[PDB]
Amino acid sequence: SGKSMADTEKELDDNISEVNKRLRLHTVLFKMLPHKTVLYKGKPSADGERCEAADKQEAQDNTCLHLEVFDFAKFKKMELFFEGSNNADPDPRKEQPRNLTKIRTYIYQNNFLLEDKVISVIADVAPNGEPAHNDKIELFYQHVGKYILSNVENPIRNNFKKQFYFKNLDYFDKLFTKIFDYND
Amino acid sequence: QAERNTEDGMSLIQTTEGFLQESNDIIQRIRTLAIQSSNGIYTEEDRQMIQVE
Amino acid sequence: LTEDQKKKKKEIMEQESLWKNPDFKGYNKTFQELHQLSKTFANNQFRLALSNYQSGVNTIMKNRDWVEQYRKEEAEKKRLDEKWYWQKVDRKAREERVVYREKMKAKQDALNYFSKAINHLDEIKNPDLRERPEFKRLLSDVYRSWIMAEYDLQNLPQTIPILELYIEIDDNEKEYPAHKYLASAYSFEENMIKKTKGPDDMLFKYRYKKNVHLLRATELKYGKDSPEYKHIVNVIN
Repeated sequence: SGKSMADTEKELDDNISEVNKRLRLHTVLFKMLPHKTVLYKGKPSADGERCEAADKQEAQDNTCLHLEVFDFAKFKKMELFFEGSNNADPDPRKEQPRNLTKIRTYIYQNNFLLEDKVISVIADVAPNGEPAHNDKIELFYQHVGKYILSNVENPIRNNFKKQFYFKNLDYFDKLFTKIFDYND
Repeated sequence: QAERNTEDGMSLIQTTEGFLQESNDIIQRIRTLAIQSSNGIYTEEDRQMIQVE
Repeated sequence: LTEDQKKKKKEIMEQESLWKNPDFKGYNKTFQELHQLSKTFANNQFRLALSNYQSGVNTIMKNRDWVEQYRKEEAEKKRLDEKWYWQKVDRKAREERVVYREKMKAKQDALNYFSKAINHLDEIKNPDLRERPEFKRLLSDVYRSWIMAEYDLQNLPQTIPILELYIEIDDNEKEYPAHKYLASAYSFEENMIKKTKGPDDMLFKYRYKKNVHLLRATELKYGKDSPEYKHIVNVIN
């Protein structure tokens, strides 16, 4: 009944929170791949929803990480936008986390269907706030119209975080981690 | 085919044995040398030459 | 010093580091930067070229680990048939040839991968892409590791066409180690002609090219009309 639905949503809110707490750690990559994985260093740009790769990938003032995933075409994209400047120290083993201001993801291939529609873009504008931040997640729908996850009926809202968003957050956190540890 | 297996076995066994004939001729030479080595007036320097052999 | 001499000192040290024998910190640094090229370039054939180069470098790195382990395992054997000087040298000769021959196999596996990295770069046909810093730096790193893999095993004649292709790329001609290795490899070839009593045309060809890269390496590290240049000027006459 509605009880199980409520518990499921809570578990999913916490799942996206725990991974966002891990994603905020990828600041360690600014002073710094597994096959078919491409990471960019850059800055938040344009309208604030997209990440612009740096000419100087090593630059100390980069505050965004843009990660592209290829397979057999581009399959996925993530942009981690961080609040705050980086530590002056050039050694990445010493760098600390920065709460994310935003997470923007794109799905191009291996698209998931939520009630038969593809949410190709997900824009999280409060990734390190209260786990229950569905009103901070914009959904861009293709069959791309803007919906807010908090206005999604619920199963639907649960399927969104269970099938699309948590999994992408986890896939990207793992790729960012492989990148860091491989070069650290 | 069983007869063949029996004969292929003979070759395995003979191969092994030939290496052991080599091994025993070696031991017999080692024993000859050990007896020389056991001579208490045969010197340590000379024992080095024999012990290498 | 002048502003250019201070800059030059800095650059020569960076170039010597660039040609440093591979190790784990350099491996990490290298694949950070070569992947940085994959970032901007976004080209599947470049990605494949880098994937093969990285497999080649991994062959080299795994070999270096093998060589330490092998020498360790041999050192840790009790050598009771080693009472002669010749027997100690014998077992040394066993070690060196097994290690050298294993390195020779690792070299071929590394060069098969480097050859594949080049064959994939060959598939980038658009001249606007072939002129990209991303294309040129990867091609430079593939040639550099290729040159070093051969150099370490004394395969100096084989390093010449690759050094020559290397110096043609994006100001690599201004690298002191590149001219030092060319001069040394040409010197080897000159000595081969003198030892094998080969033709004079090849003696002078190799001697000339040795002196050109000797002079250029000197110019690049010390500056033209420096006491060190002026010395090379009179010798080459």
